[PDB]
Amino acid sequence: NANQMLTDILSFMKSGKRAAALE
Amino acid sequence: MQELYLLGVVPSRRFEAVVNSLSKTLDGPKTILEFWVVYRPKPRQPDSWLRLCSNIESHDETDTEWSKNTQWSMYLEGNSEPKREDKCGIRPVNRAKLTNGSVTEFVEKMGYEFSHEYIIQGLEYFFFDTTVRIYQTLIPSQQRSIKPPFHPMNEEQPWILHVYTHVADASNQVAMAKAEANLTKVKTLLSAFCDLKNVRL
Repeated sequence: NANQMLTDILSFMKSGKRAAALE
Repeated sequence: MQELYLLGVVPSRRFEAVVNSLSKTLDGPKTILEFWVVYRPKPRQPDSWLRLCSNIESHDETDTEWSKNTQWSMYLEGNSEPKREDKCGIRPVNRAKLTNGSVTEFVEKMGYEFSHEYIIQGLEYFFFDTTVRIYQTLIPSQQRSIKPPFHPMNEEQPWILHVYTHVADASNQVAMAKAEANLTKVKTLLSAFCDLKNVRL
């Protein structure tokens, strides 16, 4: 799961896309 | 400029132990507190977006207009190279530091519009000519505000472990090889408490 967080956080920083997990 | 790197994740519960391990085996640390604002040209291609970084560690949270009284580093980060799995990651990174008035507005004049912004909180260590940063990415409580509090994007947010080094000339085969060799040394040095691997950027 922490590895999924990593992917979503990296995506946000890269494209501003905020995954559902990152509320 | 070429950035060779390795990425890892550290659960919040292990933060204390990992940091102490990092302090026991590496040089440093130095605190990291940066404000990042990203701009995109006015399928989107983020490797062409302008990423502005301001070191807010050197600011008065009381300063009403800190953004005009700061030096901004401007970055262009490309996509990491593929087919490098099981090897350290590599991605193009270009930097330029700019000042004078309000950089933000200058980049908009160049034809860019605000995309997103965030704050980086963490520690930075050094060893074998590489940098190892352990950080958390936060969200301002008010847009373009450096006044606490800063909120995590999630309450069970892990810390990110980013190990990297920069090579000015991609053509310098010897420099590139010395950098990967250095990453390999740091990797085994931290393998006892954190798994580091190539992750796409």
